[PDB]
Amino acid sequence: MREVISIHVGQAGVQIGNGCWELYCLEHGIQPDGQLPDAFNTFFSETGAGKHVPRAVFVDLEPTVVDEVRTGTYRQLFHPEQLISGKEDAANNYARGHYTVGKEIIDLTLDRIRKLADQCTGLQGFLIFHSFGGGTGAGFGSLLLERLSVDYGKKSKLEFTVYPSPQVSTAIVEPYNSILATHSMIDHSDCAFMVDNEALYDLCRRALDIERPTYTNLNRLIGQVVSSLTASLRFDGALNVDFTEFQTNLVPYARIHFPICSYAPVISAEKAYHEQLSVAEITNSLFEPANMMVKCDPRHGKYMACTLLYRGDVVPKDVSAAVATIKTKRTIQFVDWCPTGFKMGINYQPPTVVPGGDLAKVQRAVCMLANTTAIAEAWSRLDHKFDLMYAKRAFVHWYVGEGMEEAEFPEAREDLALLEKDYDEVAAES
Amino acid sequence: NKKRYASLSFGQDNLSFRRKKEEMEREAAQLEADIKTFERPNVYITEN
Amino acid sequence: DEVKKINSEMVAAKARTFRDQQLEIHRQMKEDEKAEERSIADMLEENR
Amino acid sequence: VREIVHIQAGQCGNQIGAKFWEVISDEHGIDPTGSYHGDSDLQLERINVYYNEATGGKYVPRAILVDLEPGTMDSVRAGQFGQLFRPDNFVFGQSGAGNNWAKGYYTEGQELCESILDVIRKEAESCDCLQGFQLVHSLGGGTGAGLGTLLLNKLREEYPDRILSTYSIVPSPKVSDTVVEPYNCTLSVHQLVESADEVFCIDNEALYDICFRTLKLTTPTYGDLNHLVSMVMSGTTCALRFPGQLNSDLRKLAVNLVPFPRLHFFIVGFAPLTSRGSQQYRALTVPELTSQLFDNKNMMAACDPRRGVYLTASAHFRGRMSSKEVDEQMLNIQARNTSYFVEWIPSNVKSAICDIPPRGLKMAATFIGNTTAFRELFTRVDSQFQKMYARRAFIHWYVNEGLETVEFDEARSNMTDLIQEYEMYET
Amino acid sequence: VREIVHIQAGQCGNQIGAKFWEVISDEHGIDPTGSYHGDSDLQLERINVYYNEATGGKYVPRAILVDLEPGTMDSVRAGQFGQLFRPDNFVFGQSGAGNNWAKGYYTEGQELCESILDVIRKEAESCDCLQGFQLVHSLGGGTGAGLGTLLLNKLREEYPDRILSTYSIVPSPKVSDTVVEPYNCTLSVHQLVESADEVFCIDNEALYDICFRTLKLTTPTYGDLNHLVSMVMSGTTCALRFPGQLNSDLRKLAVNLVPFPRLHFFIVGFAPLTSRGSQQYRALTVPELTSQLFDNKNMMAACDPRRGVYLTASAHFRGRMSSKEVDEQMLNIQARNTSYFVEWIPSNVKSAICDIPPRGLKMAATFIGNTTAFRELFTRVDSQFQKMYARRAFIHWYVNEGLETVEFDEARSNMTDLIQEYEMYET
Ligand SMILES: Nc1nc2c(ncn2[C@@H]2O[C@H](COP(=O)(O)OP(=O)(O)OP(=O)(O)O)[C@@H](O)[C@H]2O)c(=O)[nH]1
Ligand SMILES: Nc1nc2c(ncn2[C@@H]2O[C@H](COP(=O)(O)OP(=O)(O)O)[C@@H](O)[C@H]2O)c(=O)[nH]1
Ligand SMILES: Nc1nc2c(ncn2[C@@H]2O[C@H](COP(=O)(O)OP(=O)(O)O)[C@@H](O)[C@H]2O)c(=O)[nH]1
Ligand SMILES: [Mg+2]
Repeated sequence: MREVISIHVGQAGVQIGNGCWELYCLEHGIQPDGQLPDAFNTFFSETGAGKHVPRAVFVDLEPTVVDEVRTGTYRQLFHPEQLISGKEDAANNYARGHYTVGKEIIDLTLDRIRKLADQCTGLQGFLIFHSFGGGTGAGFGSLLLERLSVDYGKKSKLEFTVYPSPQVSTAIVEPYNSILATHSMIDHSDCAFMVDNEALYDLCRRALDIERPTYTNLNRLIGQVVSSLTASLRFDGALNVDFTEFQTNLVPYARIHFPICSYAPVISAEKAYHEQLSVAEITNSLFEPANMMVKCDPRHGKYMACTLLYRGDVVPKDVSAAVATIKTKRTIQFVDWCPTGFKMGINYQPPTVVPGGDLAKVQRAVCMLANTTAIAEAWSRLDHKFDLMYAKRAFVHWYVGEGMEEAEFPEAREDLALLEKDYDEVAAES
Repeated sequence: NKKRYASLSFGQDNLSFRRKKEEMEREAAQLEADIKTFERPNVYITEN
Repeated sequence: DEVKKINSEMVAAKARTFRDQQLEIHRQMKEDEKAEERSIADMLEENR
Repeated sequence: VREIVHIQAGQCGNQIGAKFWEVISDEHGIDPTGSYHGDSDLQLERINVYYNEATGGKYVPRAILVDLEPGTMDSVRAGQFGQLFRPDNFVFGQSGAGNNWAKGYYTEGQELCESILDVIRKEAESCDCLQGFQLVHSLGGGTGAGLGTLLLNKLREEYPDRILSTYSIVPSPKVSDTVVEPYNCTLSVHQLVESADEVFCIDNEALYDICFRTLKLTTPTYGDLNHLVSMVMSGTTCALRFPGQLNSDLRKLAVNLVPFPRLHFFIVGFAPLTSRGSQQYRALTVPELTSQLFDNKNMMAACDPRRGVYLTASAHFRGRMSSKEVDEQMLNIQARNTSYFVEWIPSNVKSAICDIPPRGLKMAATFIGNTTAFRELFTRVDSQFQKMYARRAFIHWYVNEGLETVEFDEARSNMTDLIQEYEMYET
Repeated sequence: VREIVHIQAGQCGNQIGAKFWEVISDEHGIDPTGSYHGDSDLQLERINVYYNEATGGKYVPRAILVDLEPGTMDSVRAGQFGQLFRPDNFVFGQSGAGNNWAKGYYTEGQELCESILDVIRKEAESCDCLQGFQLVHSLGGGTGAGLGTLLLNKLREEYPDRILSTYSIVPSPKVSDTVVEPYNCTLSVHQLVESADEVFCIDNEALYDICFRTLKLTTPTYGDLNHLVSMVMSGTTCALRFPGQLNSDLRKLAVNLVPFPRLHFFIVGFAPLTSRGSQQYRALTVPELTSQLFDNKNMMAACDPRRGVYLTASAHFRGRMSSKEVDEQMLNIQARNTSYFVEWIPSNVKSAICDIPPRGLKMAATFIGNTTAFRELFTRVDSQFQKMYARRAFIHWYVNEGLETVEFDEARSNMTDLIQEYEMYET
């Protein structure tokens, strides 16, 4: 009736995917063996006899982590065809994962998604996850998106990627892969969200009470945002929100699609028992810069897009009052040529929590997806970091020998410069 | 038999060692042939 | 009667989350304790 | 998952490899007879990386051992784990080392290489998901310095794609044992620079120094020294054998830590290390490991990094631990001593996490780094090699094997150019 | 959160420091093996101030021990609580003390300081909010007197913000036990004035007077002598470790007691003290403690405050008692003896109350004061030094280590200037 296809690349995608599909099975009520003790059609497929199969494709150039999923508890749920693993990794090289190695496994994965696309009559788009700092996430992802653009035409290719943190970095060649991938999806990606681990590291500590965080906690928080984004089409509500609705409102132009995201309320398991959590409290908490999972201060820039999504005991009267109160905040700036800039949706199903989790049950919740000129802060930082490398040609020899033509390096640099200038021009007033 | 044969050295040549290794090989062949002869499930013999 | 959602929500998993986390602590601090004991065993052997 | 062939050359190489295989067999839990007798299922997930399988429920390492004299090979087989090695893998001639680089390279080298190539090719094509080969040898004597380079040239010729990772015993500039040693190191460096992708240097001076500074062993021998080296041996490949939160193979290290093709000589460090008495007092935290790793005393290379600068660094941590804790420590250690890192490379450090820790230790970590302090190590031998080459005394032992004087001239010119190249990147 | 690092130098420092650690270990309830066996949960509230955690529920103090002779390290190891201290922190030399200031400062000070700095730097990073460093040393011989100044200068260079406080023992005017103490004390004063923010001076003669007068010790020893000093150190830090009606840390004390940067030498005292057979008669109350504290016999410095004038002073009380009673006692003592205090600084005496009293005593108090009576102690050493240095050839022993005779005159010129500054601020 309506379906969404999920694609995960790199180590980041598979553990995020593991964190996601864990929630959906609990949220839809699917046992790990594939049987039951609705919205299933959107995300699962029925093969008779009461067995369900996910519409997910995991792809990696390493065989290591995918095998760990094959040995995990959820091994019986997933089809061996869906989980695809390679032979040797890209070693954090965008050149290696794009031309030399990625071109071997590209055709097999393209065959699989097309095969799975046949069963989805009401397919409306795809969800894609990336590891920008990883070679496989960027090198293979660029080739996959380039092929997907011509294979299916007008299909919503929604993305949720892990942008490099402003300060914390785990790859010395991180700037190179990020900009080259940046040049890639800027033409093909319909709408790609940005998140960074450093902001998630701080949020899970300042707000949530986990003194000593791990990657597992970050994945669960990411999964909650994805679930609330797609929860409108899974359940009844007073105002349903479709993927095309996000695409129409959140972007004012083609090249200005990049949004920032927020989620509220995040709170420890016992701190919620001693708070009110009304509609105003959760709404006002979103706009604080401390809740942004992108380490950029919104006060520097301006807003020209917003979309509210509500999953809770919510009445539309309070939403209008909360929006009106936020409109009067002079600490929040709106561009002149976007007087409303809001669309809100209401869905009755409360968010689902995980046993042994960290998030307290929140009886009513709200999601934020906004586009702002404050994202230009992150673009500039990566540019100077790249120029520090390329001025003395720090690591160029690896890329050239693996198929990269050196002329591509200035092309990605110039493309990023044009995007930054475009963002500044839109931010200007007339 | 085979364990002792593993406890031999390379490049060495002495009539004492060479005899030991030669007899070691010949004894191993005899015991293997005896085992193969006795490997049958049915054995008809006339004991002395 | 929204409060029905309020009370049916609050009670079950958050209170159970307390006991599960309380049980998780009870596992963990003796989990490290037995990690310590096996380390102490590794001292006495390596000392010898 | 990805298999690697291990190669050992020389008297030093065979004994170090013997201890190396003891450590690997212990961690996987392989009985000396070759039967698995471990206690966890994780051990058999990827044991095919270093071991082969026979049709008897037995395992045989992919180890090739080479020597010119049979004395070392019999000693290796006599060891506790001697039976674990395949009998045919022991390749050896019937001639002494001679302690001469030229004699081993030309006379004995051309004789042995043909047979070793067939043996290596047997192990090379025994598996398909092949990673690069691993070599351990010494640069002081004749067999290791000469034959190891000759085999490395053949390995590069046959398999250009695979990674030729080598570990070298640098001649101890103040403690070494060979009179003609500067000649051997001078000649061997030229072959090693152009062929080996990765080179790690170990000095016996550092091993003794670290042992007396930290471990406080009363009667050290080569067995303890080999064990300390073996710890880095096992930590390098750990991500390949076991799961982790951020995998990192050898190719990841080579791409990140090598800015230019000729700059690949690296220094290695290990933590934690404690005297057998003091470990009642330590806390076993990531800051504890970071303090030991970045300390210059724990470095098993006779060079002080504070005299030079860093331009690439990396560290691998073993155990169930926080990503955030490692991120904080590296960010703070990078910001606190900013003077030692060049400006034009932001984020000079690399991180990786492997889930399974070594035996007995809840937390362990290994540091592989690069610095311009290598200029001191090669200057020591270069200044001495000049002293020999001025009077040309011992050259006659190398001419008698057919070696021309131009080999000395080209070799020293190569090292001088390498030192100059490291000098320019100071700025 | 407000951790404290402890440093012990030389013979006198190590013996006092061992008693210092013994008392605090008993106060918190740490068994000699290093495992907690106490009775009250309040003891573990803030044990991080003085104690580090080792895995296995074992606590290790932040103790750094320095001496030039190993014989002192033999004694602390053989002590009852020797196993508690970290074995690696025991840093020592392999030469005699020398009984010379110049020998310790120049010859062996340079060799030892680098290792001591690294060891201290280890404990410096194991604390979030290290408030300051604490030093216990003597000014008599030259091992603690000479090396302690060098370490204190280096620490100030590394950590300018942290509050450096030292507990120093001065040469007694009559029970001096070295022919050349005045030279050592005069040189050390120059570094002490400019480096340490807070200095507490304790003289052996006053300690003998206190023990023979009040405690009635037939055969007093150093252990009995050091017990009182250990109590004084324990009382000062009690605010950080336990709750109180009015918390007062060291930086509070420095602001109140120091009117001008150079006037920071203080005199300390302890109450209550009673002979072991006279405790039955004493109905100990808050006024009774105040009478003991301000009595001149209980002062551990051989300088009568009555002869001089009082600058700002502070008193710290331990136990449960009325705030009104304590406040009234200081107002009475401040107004009753106005001749002793300078008129232009009202509210001369500061208060502070901590809830938890020490073991066995229902309540206790500690007194710290600043006054011009220190000029007598400086007068004694100046007069002796003047008659010493008149025979200018006796300096030759310090000349051998590189000390030029002009250093003695400059040090005395600075010390005389300190005396003159104390004279002007009398009125
Ligand atoms: N938040 C979060 N980030 C992750 C997780 N796993 C991986 N990442 C990100 O992924 C980056 C490393 O790249 P990989 O995960 O190995 O992805 P890749 O493209 O396969 O990289 P290569 O192995 O070099 O090919 C890290 O910098 C992380 O930011 C995770 O579980 N949680
Ligand atoms: N750490 C360590 N060093 C060794 C060992 N065996 C030998 N060495 C040192 O390594 C050097 C080996 O010389 P080598 O080049 O192998 O002699 P070659 O046979 O002519 O090649 C000697 O100088 C030894 O001091 C060992 O087991 N451990
Ligand atoms: N109160 C006290 N004084 C001591 C103790 N041990 C030594 N002293 C005194 O310290 C003075 C000088 O000691 P010395 O060894 O020269 O210390 P140094 O200055 O570091 O060399 C001597 O006069 C001793 O009387 C002790 O345990 N307690
Ligand atoms: Mg990866």
